[PDB]
Amino acid sequence: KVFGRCELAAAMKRHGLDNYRGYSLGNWVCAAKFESNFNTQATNRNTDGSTDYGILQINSRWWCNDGRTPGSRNLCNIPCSALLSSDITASVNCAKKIVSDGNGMNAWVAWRNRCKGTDVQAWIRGCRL
Ligand SMILES: OC[C@H]1O[C@@](CO)(O[C@H]2O[C@H](CO)[C@@H](O)[C@H](O)[C@H]2O)[C@@H](O)[C@@H]1O
Ligand SMILES: [Cl-]
Ligand SMILES: [Cl-]
Ligand SMILES: [Cl-]
Repeated sequence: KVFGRCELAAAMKRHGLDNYRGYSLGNWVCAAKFESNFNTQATNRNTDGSTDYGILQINSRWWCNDGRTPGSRNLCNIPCSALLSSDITASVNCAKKIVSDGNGMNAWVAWRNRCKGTDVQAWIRGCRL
């Protein structure tokens, strides 16, 4: 599915992402916008043979297992196919591990380049929450 901006903000808040490990809700909504354009089925292949899956473009070399990526670590212990669900539970649970294991939200290239440093509060402005 394709989430609306405030629709995804509400769902991400219900799943505990607001201020998680120091990142306000707008960071996560902005991340999803530029990672997947709010599409839960987005997938993209990378130069290292890995693939990014889903609303938060979770990677098959480190985080989820897609059975075709050498050196797979599967640190989220989840098949990548589960991350293409319209329900964001598995993606959020894995994202909490990613942002806890390394350098914050910098793992997400699109967030790093196109969200970090801007006023991310604008991404939840006007939403019901
Ligand atoms: O995720 C660990 C590590 O991998 C890098 C390498 O570019 O990012 C990959 O994983 C991200 C999270 O799933 C993806 O969003 C990204 O597209 C993918 O390249 C590093 O940024 C990150 O620290
Ligand atoms: Cl915010
Ligand atoms: Cl854009
Ligand atoms: Cl603005």
